[PDB]
Parts: sequence; C-alpha cells; structure tokens
Amino acid sequence: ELERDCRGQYLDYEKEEVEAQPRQWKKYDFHYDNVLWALLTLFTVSTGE
Amino acid sequence: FNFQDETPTTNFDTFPAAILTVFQILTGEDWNAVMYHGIESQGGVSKGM
Amino acid sequence: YMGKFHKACFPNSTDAEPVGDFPCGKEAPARLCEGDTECREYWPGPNFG
Amino acid sequence: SGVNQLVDIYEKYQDLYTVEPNNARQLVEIAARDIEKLLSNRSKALVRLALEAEKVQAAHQWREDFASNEVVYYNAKDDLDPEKNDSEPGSQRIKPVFIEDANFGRQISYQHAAVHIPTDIYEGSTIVLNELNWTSALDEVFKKNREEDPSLLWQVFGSATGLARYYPASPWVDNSRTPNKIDLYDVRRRPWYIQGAASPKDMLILVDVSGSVSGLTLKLIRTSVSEMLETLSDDDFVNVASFNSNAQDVSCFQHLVQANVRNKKVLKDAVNNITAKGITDYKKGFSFAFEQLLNYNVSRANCNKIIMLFTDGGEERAQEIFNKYNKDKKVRVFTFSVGQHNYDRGPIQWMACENKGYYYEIPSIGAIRINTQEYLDVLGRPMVLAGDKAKQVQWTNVYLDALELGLVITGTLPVFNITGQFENKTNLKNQLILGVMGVDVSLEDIKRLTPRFTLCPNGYYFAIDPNGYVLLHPNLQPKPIGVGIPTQEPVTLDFLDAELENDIKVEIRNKMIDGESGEKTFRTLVKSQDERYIDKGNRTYTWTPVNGTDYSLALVLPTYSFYYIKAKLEETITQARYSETLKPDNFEESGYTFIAPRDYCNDLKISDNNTEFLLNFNEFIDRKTPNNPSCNADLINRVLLDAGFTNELVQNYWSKQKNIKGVKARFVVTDGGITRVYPKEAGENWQENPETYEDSFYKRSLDNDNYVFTAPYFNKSGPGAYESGIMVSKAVEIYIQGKLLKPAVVGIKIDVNSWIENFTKTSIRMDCVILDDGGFLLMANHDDYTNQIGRFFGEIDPSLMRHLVNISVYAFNKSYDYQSVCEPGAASKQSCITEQTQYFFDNDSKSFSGVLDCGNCSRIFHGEKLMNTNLIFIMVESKGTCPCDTRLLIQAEQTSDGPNPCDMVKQPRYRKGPDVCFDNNVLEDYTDCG
Ligand SMILES: CC(C)C[C@@H](C(=O)N[C@@H](Cc1ccc(OCc2ccccc2)cc1)C(=O)NC(C)(C)C)N(C)Cc1ccc(C(C)(C)C)cc1
Ligand SMILES: *[C@@H]1O[C@H](CO)[C@@H](O[C@@H]2O[C@H](CO)[C@@H](O)[C@H](O[C@@H]3O[C@H](CO)[C@@H](O)[C@H](O)[C@@H]3O)[C@H]2NC(C)=O)[C@H](O)[C@H]1NC(C)=O
Ligand SMILES: *[C@@H]1O[C@H](CO)[C@@H](O[C@@H]2O[C@H](CO)[C@@H](O[C@@H]3O[C@H](CO)[C@@H](O)[C@H](O)[C@@H]3O)[C@H](O)[C@H]2NC(C)=O)[C@H](O)[C@H]1NC(C)=O
Ligand SMILES: *[C@@H]1O[C@H](CO)[C@@H](O[C@@H]2O[C@H](CO)[C@@H](O[C@@H]3O[C@H](CO)[C@@H](O)[C@H](O)[C@@H]3O)[C@H](O)[C@H]2NC(C)=O)[C@H](O)[C@H]1NC(C)=O
Ligand SMILES: CCCCCCCCCCCCCCCC
Ligand SMILES: CCCCCCCCCCCCCCCC
Ligand SMILES: *[C@@H]1O[C@H](CO)[C@@H](O)[C@H](O)[C@H]1NC(C)=O
Ligand SMILES: *[C@@H]1O[C@H](CO)[C@@H](O)[C@H](O)[C@H]1NC(C)=O
Ligand SMILES: *[C@@H]1O[C@H](CO)[C@@H](O)[C@H](O)[C@H]1NC(C)=O
Ligand SMILES: *[C@@H]1O[C@H](CO)[C@@H](O)[C@H](O)[C@H]1NC(C)=O
Ligand SMILES: *[C@@H]1O[C@H](CO)[C@@H](O)[C@H](O)[C@H]1NC(C)=O
Ligand SMILES: *[C@@H]1O[C@H](CO)[C@@H](O)[C@H](O)[C@H]1NC(C)=O
Ligand SMILES: *[C@@H]1O[C@H](CO)[C@@H](O)[C@H](O)[C@H]1NC(C)=O
Ligand SMILES: *[C@@H]1O[C@H](CO)[C@@H](O)[C@H](O)[C@H]1NC(C)=O
Ligand SMILES: [Ca+2]
Repeated sequence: ELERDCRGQYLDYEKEEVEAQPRQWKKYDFHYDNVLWALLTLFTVSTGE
Repeated sequence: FNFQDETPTTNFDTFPAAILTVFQILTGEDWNAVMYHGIESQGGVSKGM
Repeated sequence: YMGKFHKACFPNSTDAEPVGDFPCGKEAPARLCEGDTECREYWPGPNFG
Repeated sequence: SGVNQLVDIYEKYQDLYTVEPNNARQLVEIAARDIEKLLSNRSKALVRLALEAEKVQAAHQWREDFASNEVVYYNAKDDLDPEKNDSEPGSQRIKPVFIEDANFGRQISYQHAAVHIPTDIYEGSTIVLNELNWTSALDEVFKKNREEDPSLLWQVFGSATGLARYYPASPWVDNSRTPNKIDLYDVRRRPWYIQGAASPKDMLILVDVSGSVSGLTLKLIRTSVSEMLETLSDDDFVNVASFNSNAQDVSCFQHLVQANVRNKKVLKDAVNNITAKGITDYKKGFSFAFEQLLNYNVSRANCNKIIMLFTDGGEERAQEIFNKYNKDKKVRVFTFSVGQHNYDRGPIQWMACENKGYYYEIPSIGAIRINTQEYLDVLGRPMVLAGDKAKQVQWTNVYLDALELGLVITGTLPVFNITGQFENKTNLKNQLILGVMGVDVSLEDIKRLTPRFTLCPNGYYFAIDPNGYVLLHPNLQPKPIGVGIPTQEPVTLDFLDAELENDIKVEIRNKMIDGESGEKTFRTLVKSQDERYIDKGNRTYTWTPVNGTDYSLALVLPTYSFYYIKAKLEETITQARYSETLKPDNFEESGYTFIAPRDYCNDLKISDNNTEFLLNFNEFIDRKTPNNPSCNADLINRVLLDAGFTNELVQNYWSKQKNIKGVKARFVVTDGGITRVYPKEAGENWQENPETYEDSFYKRSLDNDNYVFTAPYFNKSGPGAYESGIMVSKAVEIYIQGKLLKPAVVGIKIDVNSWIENFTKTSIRMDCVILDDGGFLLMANHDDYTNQIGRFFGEIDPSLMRHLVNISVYAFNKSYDYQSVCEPGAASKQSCITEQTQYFFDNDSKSFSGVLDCGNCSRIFHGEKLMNTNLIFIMVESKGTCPCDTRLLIQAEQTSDGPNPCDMVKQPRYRKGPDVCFDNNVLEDYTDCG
C-alpha cells in the first residue's frame, strides 16, 4: 500500500496456478485527480455506467 | 453471499450494505449481477430461480 | 436459441472444467476454438446457466 | 559348480594372504570417533561463521541511499546471458565464471557467495540492501572455512529478512527464469532454519469453525493450518482442536501427538475435511486448549506451550478463562485474524498481549506463507536472551538438499543481534535473531567413514536419532517417505521400518537411543535384498554412542563374518599375471568378467556401463606403480587375488570339461568383485549387479549353508527364463586356521528343459510342482505351469497355497516399504507405502500329507522337502475340480496405507526428546503484540 513497497514481483494465485507477476503502482481508470477528470468521472456516473 | 473464493461487496448482510444494494438496483446498473448472486445463494440454478 | 449455450469446448477428453466462458460450435459460422479442445455438450452455460 | 575345487584352491594359497579378525568393538569405536571428528569440524566452521556474522552486524551503519554506494553481489537467479540491463538501481550484479565440480555436480564458483531472494520479496528495498551490504564478511569467512577444509558442502547464512547466502556460488536449481518452474523456496521455512530458530514446541491449533467463517475464510483457515503444520519438526508435538459453542478434536487424536509425516498428514486431512456451522464460544475452546496442554500422561516436549487461534473476529475477550488457566503466563497465545471482513479485531489483539503472544492477519492466500515464519520469529526471544548457552550446534533429520546433492544433514547455529551490548542502548529489536547459519554434511560423506568392504555383504553399519530415525542404513533410499495412497518433507525412516522388527530389535533400539554401549548375539529373520525371500539369519549387533552428538552407531555382523582375508600382494608381478586376465579380449578361456564399480582409485570414475569401467580399470592397472598414495592398495590387491583364484578355477576345472548337457551357465562370484560367468553366451543373459555386495543371491547363499535356487522373474521384458535358465548357487565354506570364512559363491544356471525332461522322464516309474522358499514354482510337469515359471504358486492355485500355509510349513511376514514409487489412482508416479510380504519354511519337518477340503469336493496332496536344498515337492492330484479359486494369494508389493496412526500414537515408540530448551524468560519484552 505504498509506492516504495510496490516494486519487484509477487505471486499471483488468481489463475489457480502460481505465477509470478510484476508489481505495478497503478492509478484507477476514473480517478478524480483534477476538475477535468472529476467532470468525466461524474459524467460516467450520471449516465449510470 | 459468503461464496467460495469471494464475498460480494453488494450483499444484504448488514443494513448499510442492503440499503446500498437496493439503491444500486433502483438506479438500474448491474442489477443482473446481484440477481445471479442471489440465485446462486439460494442453491444452484437447479433450485433457486 | 434453445440449448445453444451448452456446447463449450473442453480440454482433450480430460473431463476438466471447460476453457473459456463462451459457447462454441463445431460448424463453420459458429465460434471455433483452438489449442487441442473439443466443442462438446454439458456445460451449464454463461452466468451460471 | 565345483565347490570343492574353488575351496582347495583357496586353501592351496594360504601363503598368498592373511586372515584377519573383525573386532566389532574396535570397528564401532573407530567409526564413532571419525564421525564425531567430522561433526566437530563442521561445528567449528559454524562457530567461526556465527562469531563473524555477529561482529560484522554489530558494526553496521544503517543507510537509505545505495545509489552513491552500490552493493555488488551475485544473484543466484540471474540468467547466464551477458545482460547489462539486469541490475537494480542500488545493486550491481556479478557475472561469475562457473566450473564443473565433482563434489557438487553443478556449476560452482569459489570466488564469491551467491544470494537467493524469494520472488515475493523485492530485491532492492532498504532491508535487503543493508543485509546484502553487511554479509560480505560472511562471504570472506566462507572462503576461509572452505580453505581450511576442502570437503565442505553448502555453507549458508539464512537471513531473517528472506535472503540466503551460500558460499559455493551456484545458479539456483531450475527456478531462475523458467515457465511452470516457479520458485517458492523461502529460507525461513526450511527444516534447518525452523530447527535453529527456536526450541521444540507444544502447539495446539484452535480453529474457529463457526458459522461466520463460511466461504473464503474457511478456505484460508484450512490452508493456513496446513502451512502451519508444515513448519513443525519431529521434535514438536501438536494437536488441532475446533470449537463452535462446543470444542472438539478435528481428528482421531485425543492428545498432543508427535509432528511427524504421518501424524501431520492425518491432521491435514482432518482440517481439510472440516465444515463451518454454529455459534462461537471462545471460553469452551480455550478451556479445551488449556486442558489438552495440561495433559502429562502422554509423551511430549515439555517446552514452549502455545495456542494458535485461527478465528476471524468477535466481541468476546474471555478474561476469566485466561486468568484461571494461564495466570503465571506459561502458555503463549498467537491469534490469527484470517479472512477479508469487517468484524471487530480488538479482543483478538488483546489475547496476544495478555498471553505473551502476537497477532497476525491473513487477508488472502499469499499472506499465508509469511506469518508462520513470524510466530517462529516471536518464539526465539527467550533463546536470544540466553547469550551463549543458546549457541549450540544441532543437526537436522535427513532431508533432500535444495541445490540437489542427495541426502544431507544440516548443522545449524543461530546468529544474535548484538548492536547494543556492553554499551547498553534502548535495544529495541535486540531480542530477535539475525538468522541461522547452516553447513551441510553429505550422507555419502558419512558413508565413507564406515568402510564396508572388510565385512560380509550381510554386515553393515547404521546410526540412529534420539527419535529412532536412521542417519545411515542400507535400506535408506534418496526418496521421500510415503504417507498414504497417492491421488519438501524430510527423509525420516525409523529403525524398525528399515528392517524386520523383532522384540530384541526393540530392546536394541531403546538401548541405542539412551546412548549406552553393548553387544547382543541372537537369531534374526533377514529379508533378502530382492525383497522376495526371508532367511533365518544369525547376527551380532554392537553399538556405541557417538560422543558429542545425539547419534548412536551400531555394526551388524554375521557370526561367520568375524574374519576376512587380507590380500598379501606385494610381488608386483603376481598381481600383473592376475591382472592380464581382465582385458575383454580373453573372454573365451576365462569367463565373461564383470568388476564391482568400487572406489579402487580416485582417478577411476565408476560407470553404470560396466565394461567401460573394466576398460579404465585395465588402463589404470597398466600404469599403476607411481599411483601409490593416489588410492587404496587393499581393494586392488584383494580384487586381483580373487581374479587369480577365479581364473585358476575356470581353467583347471571348467576349461577341462567345456560342456554339460544339463547346465546352461557356470558362474562364480567373489567378495573382491570378480563375477566371471563362463560361457560368455549367457553373460549377455546375465542380469546381476556388478557389485557383488548388492547381489541378492550372494547374500542369501552365505547365511544359508546349503543350495539355494533363485526362481527367475515372471512376465519380465528381457532375456527371460527359458533362454537364460534358473539360478542355482552354493557358497564356498573354506577353513583357514580352523576359522569359518566364506569368500565366494559358485553357481549353475540350470536350463529349464534339461530339468523338465528329467522330471517327466521318471513319470513312468498329471499334477506335480516344485516349490522353493517363498512358495515360487521353480518348475512343474503339466507343461502349462512351466509356461508361468518362477511365478508365485499362490497365483496358480491359491486354495492349495492357503491350505499349505494352514499346515504351517510356510510362515509369512508382512511389512511396509515407505520409500517405494507408486501408481496414482482415482478418488507421473507418486510415492506410497507398499505392503510387501515374503514366505519361508515355518517348520523344519520334511514330510507333509493331508487332504484339501475344497468346497463340496476333496483334494489330496503330499509334500516332501528335498534334502540339502530349499525345495519342497508337492504331490497334489486334482485339476479342473469344483471352483475353490475365490481369491488369490498375491505375494506382490501391494499398494496400501500404512499402519493406522490413530492406534500407533497410544503406544508410541520410545523416543528421547531434546534436553535443553529456552522459554519463559523474565527479561522478555512482551509489548510488541504487532
Ligand atoms: C430519459 C430519456 C428520455 C432522455 C435522457 C437519456 O436519454 N439518458 C440516457 C442515459 C444518459 C444520462 C445522462 C447523460 O448525460 C447528459 C445529462 C447529464 C445529467 C443530466 C441530464 C443530462 C447521458 C445519457 C439513456 O439511458 N437513454 C435511453 C434512451 C433510456 C437509453 N437524457 C438525460 C435526456 C437529455 C440528454 C441531454 C440533454 C442536454 C444536456 C441538454 C444535451 C438534456 C436531456
Ligand atoms: C536329468 O538328465 C540327466 C540324466 O542322465 C542328469 O545327469 C545325470 O545325473 C546323474 C545323477 O546321479 C548322474 O549320475 C549322471 O552321470 C554323472 O555324470 C557326472 C558328470 O560329471 C559324473 O561326475 C558322475 O559320476 C555321473 O557319472 C548324469 N549324466 C549326465 C549326462 O549329466 C541331469 O542332471 C538331470 N537334469 C538336471 C537339470 O539335473
Ligand atoms: C539489530 O538491531 C539494531 C538495533 O537494535 C537494528 O538497527 C536499527 O534499525 C532500525 C530500523 O528498524 C533503525 O531505525 C531507522 O533509522 C533510520 C535512520 O536513523 C530511519 O530513517 C528509520 O526510519 C528508522 O528509524 C536504527 O537506526 C538502527 N540502529 C539502531 C542503533 O537502532 C538492526 O536493524 C537490527 N538488525 C537487523 C538485521 O534488522
Ligand atoms: C514374522 O515371522 C515370525 C516367524 O518366526 C513370526 O514369529 C512367530 O509368530 C508366532 C505367532 O505369534 C509365534 O507363535 C506364538 O508363540 C507363543 C509363545 O510360545 C505362543 O504363546 C502363541 O500361542 C504362538 O504359538 C512364534 O513364537 C513366533 N516366532 C518366534 C521365534 O518368536 C512373527 O509373528 C511374524 N510377524 C511379525 C510381525 O514379526
Ligand atoms: C492532464 C489533464 C487532461 C484531462 C483531460 C480529460 C478529458 C475530460 C473530458 C471532460 C468531459 C466532461 C463531461 C461533462 C461536462 C458537463
Ligand atoms: C435445471 C434446469 C431445470 C430447472 C427447473 C426450472 C427452473 C426455472 C424456472 C424458474 C424461472 C423463474 C423466472 C420466472 C419469471 C417469469
Ligand atoms: C565416548 O566417551 C566415553 C566416556 O567419555 C568413553 O568411554 C568412550 O570410549 C568414548 N567413545 C569414543 C568413540 O571416543
Ligand atoms: C577435520 O579438519 C582437520 C583440519 O581442519 C582435518 O585434518 C581432518 O581430516 C578433518 N576431519 C575429517 C573427518 O575430515
Ligand atoms: C557497507 O557499505 C559501505 C558502503 O558501500 C561499505 O564501505 C562497507 O564495507 C559495507 N559493509 C560491509 C560489511 O562490507
Ligand atoms: C469427513 O469426510 C466425509 C466424507 O466427505 C464426511 O462424511 C464426514 O462428515 C467428514 N467428517 C466430518 C467430521 O465432517
Ligand atoms: C492421566 O492419568 C491420570 C491417572 O492415571 C488420570 O486421572 C487423568 O484423567 C489422565 N488424564 C489427564 C489429562 O490427566
Ligand atoms: C548361529 O547358528 C548356529 C548353528 O548354525 C546356532 O547353534 C546358533 O545358536 C546361532 N546363533 C544364535 C545367536 O542363535
Ligand atoms: C559401454 O562402453 C563400451 C566402451 O566404450 C562401449 O563399447 C559400449 O557400447 C557401452 N555400452 C553402453 C550400454 O553404453
Ligand atoms: C487354519 O484354518 C483354520 C480354519 O480353516 C483357522 O481356524 C486357523 O486359524 C488357520 N490357521 C492355523 C494356524 O490353524
Ligand atoms: Ca463467529
């Protein structure tokens, strides 16, 4: 839960077979980090999708 | 809704969760996923439709 | 559309769970699949059937 | 066969050798001294390494910037490609030059130590980078240790941050970068690290199977309990309880049982078979836990009492249960909040505080592996505070090495954090160990300190744990121990399961565990090597404790094996005229020669392809004189003496005759290694092991002072029985100075047709069968039984087999093989416990008659045991009668489950636990509930 920690690799048990995946510090698709991004996020919320 | 491998966030366990789930079904978005969960909870398609 | 969502293409006679959550067909216009798989009967269907 | 000719040849050359005694007492004392010297050498290496690790971590300065000062190290999971772009910001990677070494069998670099960092651990964080910085002194002391003792195998620092730094730099096994080969190795789960990180436990896993744990929580709880059990050694005692308004055992065990492979499997099955239902009650569960930890009627390790609570959360603290049962705070309580939920986690975190424990969270699979290592991190606080009384070398059970070397035992020593010491500071985390240092001792390295070739092929050494497991035994194979029916554990094979179990052997095992010394001569059922016969042996066990360790060494020695022939070959020409017989160009006057692939000289490499080894042996014999200290003279002297005697037999008695109608092959096998089979035609049909000490018939024919016929294998794809024959052998029994010593076996491979014609020749003067020991049809008359020659007679007509057993002419012993490969069924090949049986002559009587009461019919038989052999003739006259073929007596290595563990823990085998253990210190700071 920090960008310092979120480096290297990790074991993913999602596939039901262990697989090593990279650790990526990502941002969500609709993310409110601006009044232009918040407008788009709120528009997509208002359309219901 | 305590399924194997997962527990949905849109569940009817407590009152805040139930009230939010009913609100989300009212707005119309993804009511079908909650329907599938509520059918699988009452036994399989076999006996809970 | 009766009973058309039940042919999923399964591994090579291993009797394991089918690969992919989509119906298939052994015919020409339907969705073929790939990777040593056989489009055979008895898959409950999409969305738990 | 010419027993007499080989005999009088042997007495004809008393001036060519000397007969020497096998004083078993001195042999055991010498081997025990050698083994204690080896283990003390490894202990000294460990002490050096641990001292330097503590000193060099005491003088370390913490940092957060490694860009300005890179750390240079070799990462084990680096690809051999010269990739300049495979470096972390704070670390520059070494690219080593790898040579191939004989000791290790892998690429080995002596110039630096390698490092293993688990995939789930980032290899450039601050903790990892600091550890990689201060372990370079460990690298240097690795070099020094290997420089003072060139026989060292892997010597390793198992860091508590996840790292592992072993000295001979070798690439990780198969898991560097390979699809479907994921690297789940973690040093802190390894048996040697688990062993050296703390003292033996008394767990009791309380699983909270109530209603609120259904779904994902129960999945994570059962996986977590499995992974918790996978961190318990054989010195640890554990039971698993489960409570939902009522506490009960999850399995058939009613108390704390030892945490060995079988019991751990039983507990794992019980936990996997568990279901969630009902209301929680934290008082009736902890009452059960504290009551089961108050049981002292059962065997235990009276140390480190623990309770592992696998719940999710709740609003119940149960203060009064703890104040009643745990008031002196003798019992820890580690609480685990498993699952992804929003229940209250306050009482869960409080039970750990008021009971010296710790609180762990397991939100999802992937968090399971780390928290078990972490309670073990907690348990080592009392060990740290005991400064130098806790630094003692301990050796683990026999296990299979990671960097594949075969079977090894690791000697561990923990490393203490000593930053603030004699200059006392806050000493925040000075209660945790830095890691554990281990050094591996190869089991084949222990085998070389117990020379076996001066003994009979029936005499051998074996060592033992305090738990009774064998450090060293002829029946210990490099395979994992089977635990049930197939559908990184240690190789823990008990002494009573590596052999046949009498009561005298239980007395001997108990005496060895206690560390006493003594001798015992008695009569033993010795199972043959092919696991198909049982002979009535004559043994003499002598044992001593190995001083300075927990091991106890013993030497099995047959009564006739008290003397051995010492070859007096010092003429340098007589050995040459013996040697000239061995090139594979004279295999027409002398027999087809095979040589035991022994360690005659180190420059010879043993080969599975025997004639290759024969060629190099001849080559080295061609120029042998300058290689005086290169190798042992005794082995080559004896093998050449035996080759000469065998040649004198094969020319002066076999080459004068050249042909007998009945025989198909004439062979002689000698303890030196010579096994010349005469015709050179059946030598292609010869399928016996080149090493004579592993020849089943040779070992069988020495205890049995008579003729032994080995029935060929049935339905085996190869040379078969018709075109090879059937084996016949008797052992020479020469006397020198009035002493009984048996140096060799001669034999005949009698042809099947030349016997069947003579057997049916006299029929004018149909059902007639010949049976040997073990009830195998050697040959018959009906000519359809002879189709199934060598096959077990019980498979032919099992009714007569059962009845003939009922007269008690054939006794049988059913035992277990825990190290056998196994075809997996349904609910490549896994390993199971196979349940092999062997038959033999119950009584010594010679004539047997009776009536077979077949169902609604009657059958008559007469049995006569041929004098001076292991055969019985059965005259039964009944074919195609009413069907009494209900079942079969299948003498075969049958897949089975082992002995019922729920019944074997109520009368457990005697076992001596570790003496000193560290728990419940008063200086320990409990205010770290996490
Ligand atoms: C109810 C229907 C008859 C008409 C209804 C509609 O079509 N909604 C969409 C879903 C939706 C919702 C919000 C959207 O963002 C525009 C917005 C945002 C906030 C408030 C008002 C408008 C876009 C799409 C729908 O699901 N349509 C189906 C036919 C049922 C499939 N819109 C709202 C009428 C409308 C649209 C645009 C405007 C202007 C702003 C003046 C241009 C004015 C009026
Ligand atoms: C079935 O076939 C022949 C039957 O003639 C068996 O060989 C004979 O065995 C008898 C046993 O008592 C011998 O007397 C026969 O002659 C012996 O030959 C040896 C050869 O070294 C002499 O030293 C003896 O003094 C004696 O004369 C012997 N004859 C032959 C030709 O072998 C044969 O053993 C038997 N088959 C099997 C498999 O045993
Ligand atoms: C062995 O014990 C010593 C001390 O008992 C450990 O050294 C100490 O480690 C802590 C980190 O847990 C250091 O605190 C850190 O300091 C840096 C810089 O001041 C700061 O940026 C961090 O936020 C954190 O506060 C501490 O300085 C360091 N030294 C002392 C004297 O306390 C050591 O880590 C232990 N060994 C291992 C292998 O962890
Ligand atoms: C393995 O094979 C050996 C073959 O000797 C078996 O040992 C024999 O077992 C029988 C059956 O229990 C013993 O007979 C019993 O003798 C006692 C004492 O006289 C008598 O009271 C009983 O009524 C019964 O007749 C026999 O003595 C014993 N042999 C020896 C030398 O002690 C053994 O049972 C087989 N199985 C195992 C697991 O070892
Ligand atoms: C780095 C900042 C760039 C942000 C551009 C994002 C595009 C957002 C489009 C906004 C759409 C608004 C719809 C609702 C208007 C009332
Ligand atoms: C397993 C297949 C057959 C199971 C029996 C039929 C169950 C489906 C019928 C119920 C559907 C409920 C929705 C009705 C909406 C009008
Ligand atoms: C082990 O020590 C005991 C007593 O210290 C001694 O009697 C015995 O000979 C020793 N054994 C060896 C192999 O040194
Ligand atoms: C122990 O080490 C010494 C020198 O360090 C060596 O001479 C001796 O042979 C070693 N012992 C064994 C059993 O290898
Ligand atoms: C730790 O790092 C510093 C700077 O790179 C280096 O001088 C020092 O030798 C390192 N410690 C050890 C034990 O090598
Ligand atoms: C163990 O498994 C069997 C078979 O699934 C089941 O019938 C039994 O109830 C299980 N044990 C418990 C205690 O539930
Ligand atoms: C142990 O044995 C004693 C006496 O044999 C008995 O009273 C007690 O119930 C047994 N069990 C425990 C747990 O003490
Ligand atoms: C060994 O065998 C001899 C005869 O073969 C027998 O008299 C003796 O009792 C046996 N040894 C033991 C310990 O019984
Ligand atoms: C064994 O080695 C010899 C000598 O090189 C060779 O002729 C023979 O083919 C080899 N046999 C096998 C099975 O490798
Ligand atoms: C032999 O068979 C009888 C009945 O068929 C049985 O009672 C007995 O146990 C068997 N074994 C012996 C050694 O008598
Ligand atoms: Ca509950």
